[PDB]
Amino acid sequence: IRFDSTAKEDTKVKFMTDGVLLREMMHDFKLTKYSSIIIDEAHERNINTDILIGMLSRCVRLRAKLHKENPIEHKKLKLIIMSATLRVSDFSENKTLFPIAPPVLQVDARQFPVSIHFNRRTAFNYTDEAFRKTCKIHQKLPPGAILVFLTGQQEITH
Amino acid sequence: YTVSKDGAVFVWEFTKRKYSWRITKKHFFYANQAKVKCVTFHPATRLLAVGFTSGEFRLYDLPDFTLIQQLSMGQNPVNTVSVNQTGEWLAFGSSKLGQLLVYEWQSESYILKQQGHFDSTNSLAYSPDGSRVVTASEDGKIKVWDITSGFCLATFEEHTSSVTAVQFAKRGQVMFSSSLDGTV
Amino acid sequence: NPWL
Amino acid sequence: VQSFEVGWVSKASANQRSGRAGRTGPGHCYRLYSSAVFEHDFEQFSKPEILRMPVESIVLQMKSMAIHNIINFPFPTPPDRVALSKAIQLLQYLGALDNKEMITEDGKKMSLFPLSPRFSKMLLVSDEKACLPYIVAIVSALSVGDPFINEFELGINKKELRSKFYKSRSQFSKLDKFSDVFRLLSVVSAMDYVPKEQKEIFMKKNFLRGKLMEEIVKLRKQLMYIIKSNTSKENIAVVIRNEDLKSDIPSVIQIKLLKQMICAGFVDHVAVRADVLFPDDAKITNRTSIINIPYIPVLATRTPNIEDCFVYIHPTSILNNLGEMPPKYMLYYSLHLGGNNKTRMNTLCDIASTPLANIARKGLLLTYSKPLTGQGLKTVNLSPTERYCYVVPRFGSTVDNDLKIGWDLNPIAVHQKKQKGQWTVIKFI
Amino acid sequence: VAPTALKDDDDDVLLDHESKTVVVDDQGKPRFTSASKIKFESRKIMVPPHRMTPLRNSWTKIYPPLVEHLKLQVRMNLKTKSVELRTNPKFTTDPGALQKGADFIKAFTLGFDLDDSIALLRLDDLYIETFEVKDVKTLTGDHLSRAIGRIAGKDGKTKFAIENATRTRIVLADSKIHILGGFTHIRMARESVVSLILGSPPGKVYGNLRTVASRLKER
Amino acid sequence: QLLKIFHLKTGKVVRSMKISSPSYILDADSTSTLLAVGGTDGSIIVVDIENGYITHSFKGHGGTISSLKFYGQLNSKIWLLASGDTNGMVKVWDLVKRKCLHTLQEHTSAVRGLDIIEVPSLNLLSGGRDDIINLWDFNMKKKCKLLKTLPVNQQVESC
Amino acid sequence: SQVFGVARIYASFNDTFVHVTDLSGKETIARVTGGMKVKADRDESSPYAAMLAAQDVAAKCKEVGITAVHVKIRATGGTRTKTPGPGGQAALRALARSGLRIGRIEDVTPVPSDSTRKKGGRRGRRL
Amino acid sequence: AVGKNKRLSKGKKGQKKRVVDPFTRKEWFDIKAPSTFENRNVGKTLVNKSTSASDALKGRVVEVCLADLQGSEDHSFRKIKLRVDEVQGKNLLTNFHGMDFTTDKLRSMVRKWQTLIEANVTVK
Amino acid sequence: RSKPKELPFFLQLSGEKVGDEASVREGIAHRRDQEAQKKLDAEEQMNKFKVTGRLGFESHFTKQLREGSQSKDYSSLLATLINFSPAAVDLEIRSLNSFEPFDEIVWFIDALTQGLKSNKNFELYETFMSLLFK
Repeated sequence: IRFDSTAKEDTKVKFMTDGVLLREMMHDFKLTKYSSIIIDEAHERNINTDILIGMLSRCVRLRAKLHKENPIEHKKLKLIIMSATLRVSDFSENKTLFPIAPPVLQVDARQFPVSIHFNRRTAFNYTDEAFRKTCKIHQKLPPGAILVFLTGQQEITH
Repeated sequence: YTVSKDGAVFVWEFTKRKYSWRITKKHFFYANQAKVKCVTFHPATRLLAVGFTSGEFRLYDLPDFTLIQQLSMGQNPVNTVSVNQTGEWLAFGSSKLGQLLVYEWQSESYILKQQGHFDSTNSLAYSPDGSRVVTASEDGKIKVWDITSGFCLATFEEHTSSVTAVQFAKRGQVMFSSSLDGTV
Repeated sequence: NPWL
Repeated sequence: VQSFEVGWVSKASANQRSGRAGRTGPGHCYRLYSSAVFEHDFEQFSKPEILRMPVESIVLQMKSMAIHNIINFPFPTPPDRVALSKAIQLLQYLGALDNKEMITEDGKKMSLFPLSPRFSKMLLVSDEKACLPYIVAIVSALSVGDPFINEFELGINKKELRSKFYKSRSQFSKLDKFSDVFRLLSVVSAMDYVPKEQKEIFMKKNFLRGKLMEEIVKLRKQLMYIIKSNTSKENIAVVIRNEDLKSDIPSVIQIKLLKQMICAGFVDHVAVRADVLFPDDAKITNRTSIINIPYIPVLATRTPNIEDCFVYIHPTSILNNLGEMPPKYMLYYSLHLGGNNKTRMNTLCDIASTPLANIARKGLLLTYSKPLTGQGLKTVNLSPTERYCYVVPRFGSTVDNDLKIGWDLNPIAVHQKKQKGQWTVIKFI
Repeated sequence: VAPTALKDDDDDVLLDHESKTVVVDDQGKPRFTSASKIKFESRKIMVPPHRMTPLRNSWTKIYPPLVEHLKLQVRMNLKTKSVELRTNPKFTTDPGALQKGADFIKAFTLGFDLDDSIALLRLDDLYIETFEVKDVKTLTGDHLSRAIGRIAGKDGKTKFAIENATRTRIVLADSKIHILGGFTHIRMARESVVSLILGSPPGKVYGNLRTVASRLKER
Repeated sequence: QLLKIFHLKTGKVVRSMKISSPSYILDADSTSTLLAVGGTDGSIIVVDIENGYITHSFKGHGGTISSLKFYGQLNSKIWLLASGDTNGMVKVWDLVKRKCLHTLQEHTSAVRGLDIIEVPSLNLLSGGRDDIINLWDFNMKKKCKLLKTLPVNQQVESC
Repeated sequence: SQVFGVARIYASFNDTFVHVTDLSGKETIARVTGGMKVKADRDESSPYAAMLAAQDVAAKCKEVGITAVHVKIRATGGTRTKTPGPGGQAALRALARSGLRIGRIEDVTPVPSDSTRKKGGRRGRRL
Repeated sequence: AVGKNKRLSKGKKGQKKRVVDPFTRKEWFDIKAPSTFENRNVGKTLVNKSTSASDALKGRVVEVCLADLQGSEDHSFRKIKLRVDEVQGKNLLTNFHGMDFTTDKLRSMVRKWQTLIEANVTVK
Repeated sequence: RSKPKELPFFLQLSGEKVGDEASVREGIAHRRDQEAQKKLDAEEQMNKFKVTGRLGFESHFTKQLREGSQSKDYSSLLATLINFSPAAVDLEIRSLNSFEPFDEIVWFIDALTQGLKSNKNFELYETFMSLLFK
């Protein structure tokens, strides 16, 4: 969960927040402990993630240079990037990230069609409208998992 | 501002009680026994320099009566004090030992510190080049003087009794003296 | 109060 | 100020939410908002989080990152390189950044702290002489804005209602005579004292938006919590209390203490009179209204025409309602460009000469001269590195550099210890 | 104005109920709020009848040091003829003050001068050594009286010679001897007095007293 | 009478405090964050180890503290402290509210063994040098009943 | 909440005993002496040995549970000196400094109305 | 003298190892005074736990100042002896055993220039 | 050379002086204060003087040192150096700043460099450089 928290040495896959990866890169610029790095949620475009994305591009360039000096002695760094949005190109064209836009691969997943419906009038108390709406959904619709969205936790618990 | 030998300073102002001079403020030199012998004032920079009979002087700022400094030139009374036009140099004179000292209280430095023989000069001798002259007195103290400056560079007190004669070697690095105490 |  | 508020998501986001409705199986997605609400108040693509930031707040983040420079840093999207520099200079003036641009420990505290660096300085310095509740009440007031409805907007200037307006405004001044935001502070917790049922009666006498008023209570309850989390090692354990929300009058000494913590908050947003720095350059006299009195910011650059640098006091400002000779050094939250003849100024409080030097001391904007020589100006030197000396301090632009326009402070006794060849002031002696 | 006449203030002040609830931290641990943020003793000392008048006239100089420096609660009981001492919990700070005051009063009670008694309070390594001539030697009648006279000497001189040399105080209360000083010093005094009791001529003891005093200074 | 906290990894004394009276009973919770100090004056002091500050100061015991038992679980709100003195008298302190929850006196000699467990209702094991063991049930409400008293036939130093 | 002990102090000219017991005196709580806390036999009677011994019992006393004591100072008595020496006084001070509460102080030195002949003889002793 | 230069003694050869804290087995016991005294509480004592405890308790004698029992400093200068006679539930029932005065007084009262009169009687 | 010539109620005495020779045998047995009063003596001297007259940021010379380097002409600067008192010459010379880029020191050196070229006031220019190294 945290940068002060230390992963075991035996484990060879690490899960962590983008803030912690920033911290790890502060202690070690080479990031040689990591032969490869993954990036997720790039569409969210978080600052710590964008600050992370830029700093990774520098370190990958170094690790490429260390690889160029000699392959076997110095560990190479490979960057894997993911995004829900198809607009990842903007990352590619930027010169500061890398001089020439790297290859981009696209994978399309199977999504069943979705009907879309809007309440004629928006409600100020969105929580109150939603709950009444969810009550009606259960009253009428067949059993299936329902995904609700709500900004405030204390409203969620309520 | 008026000062007395007892060591009291009175501040006089023309004010209503219709308008007359009155003592608004009073200061006191709490010298244990020393009596004021000479006083001088510099209105432009507000300095009070006082020489006491004990042989010490105090520098004060008026009207706050702030003791800028206090120093002693000896046990003999301070006879005269004078202040420079700019007010940065303060000169002191005591007659008993014929002392004269010029003080730069700004930088706490001595522009001049010279004191003459207590006794008559029994003998004299020039350096071979003539740049310096040495004098001997009945006290038994030898003083080295520079001709160009006319100031005493150094003094020697080793001889107990009157030094009768003084002489230089041909080379000039060394000076020899003979005294009534029985030593050369 | 003082603030009123 | 930056605040986290419930606001419409992007359309592309909404589509993703509907997307999950179908992935497991084809299903309808409901939306509480209407379709014609959706087209109007949604953005097709979510505007990047980086743009949503304060740029200075971005700068603080990279300083936690220990990145050498933002221009050195590679980024997808540019903030203005110069604006980035102003933030660095601003952090230096606040004291977050050393002259070597390395983040100071006071600076590191802020990268932990969420809100913007300027509002952060007030809160790091807030916990002094039990004045912490006051600063948060000030800061919450500053974030919300001006609750006072000015007589000109009301149109009362009827005449009795001006008198009632003046009386409420006279009631406001009691906390501090020359200070507007301390006076604004005086209203924030004044309404905390008056009972709930009489709030609506209190606001109408004072012409205050009770809806605006109640937020400062919540913000205070919030800001107090974040600060208490950071001050205390047991961050979460700290609890907000109504009794702590209640606070006593700052003592008259505390009022000056408040003045300094404000200046710490806004070290750059400060202006001396025009005439004090350039006496006789522009005619000044008592008959001139306080609006007619000019002021010059230190941060403002020296200009070919002095009047451009000149900035003037707001008529809605209390100091003009006083009609006395203004205090020499003024501090402002913001300069309102409105008014072609005169640039308006709203001032938190009068800032005094010597206390201003201390905040200037905390910041890097201050420049020291060499020791002066004169009667009573001798300097003590215990070790080769340390002396006590009287030094004339010059705030902002020095005499040598004419590009900017700073005022010089009067000399004060100070302790200096040599570090890398010049002797760092240890304390105002 | 005299007829002889010609023709802002910057401030110096500068900047440099526990809650019954708990919160769970990210490690799952409990984090709580901080909790809310010299005993009464007495010493009874009896004063003999012969010290009552020395106590009374000297008392103006006895209670001030006890009440002020040691912060003790003082009194004397006219009914029991005793000096009454107690520790005040809200003011007393030194735990050893109470015994120190009791020891000081005892020195005055034994007969020592008040100023000498103050030494017990001022210093922490002073003790009172007490013994009887009977413990040394079996003397009775005129032999006992002469032994007392030998210790004191003409005009009490011999007592002072031991006193100055050995750096103590000696109270010769009839056949009862009390010596006040440092532990080594009182032993040095105790050797001189025992010799006098046994029949040693004083002027001979005076010679030895010079020797030990010579050693005291060089150490 | 100085409590000192030593960090093994850092190899240093992180914190040092002064306790009111000498304490020879020290208890640490399973979560390794809270420490309880049992002094001869009957005062109980609870300390947050990683923060190094006093969290609770309970003064209810008359005799010297003999047994201290922490009951707690990660991600709960049911943390409790059990204290037994030399008078055969035990109290269940409630940390969350900071009250005494229950009081027991049935032991006669010093209580040296304490232990609490969750009943799928909390069961307390109290044992003392009077050669008996007492089993209790209780809840956060005003319920506390003695189930069994077992003669164990040895001086219960710990149970 | 206050348990009383009895701190019996025996100050001999060559040694000092610090002894703490229950009120009856049957059960010894802690007995310490100047000798066990000193390196040479001559400092057994020294005041310094006494403070160490007094402090040692006080630490032991607090462990036991007792928090106050009644001191019964005594000397060798009999045909020898009757007044406690500096060591006994010094130990009393240490007990006060230790922080234990003091109940009552009494001198229980054995005093003979009639005594046997002393060891010194006629010419005397303690030379 | 625990010093090294201090010569070895014969007894030092054999030293029983300390394997028990004796107070682990000790148990405290509360004393009470007869009704004739105002303050019945007169402290507590300790004995080894019964394997019996009562045997060592019977015949035990405790001495105390009257002031503690009567709560008056007019009896600070008198001492009483109480002996244990019966034990009930950690409480000791004592009976009067003797009375005596403190040494310091007996010196205090006795003064020069008068006559000392002492009388003694044996009676039941 | 010219500088002018220059109890506790509870006495904490222990050791052989108080007759406690036993403590000595068993082994049991203020400059940082003096610097403290020296700091205080320095502190009070500053509270002693509270001159409030307005003074300029730059002294007369240091202004010229800046102006000359802009103009590369120290003739006005060298002229005023000859006029200063021997103290006033020293009152400055250590006061010259010692950061990188060491501009003033570089500026001052060029002054003595230009001064030597003039072949005038030789002794004064030489001794100035000596004080620089000092």
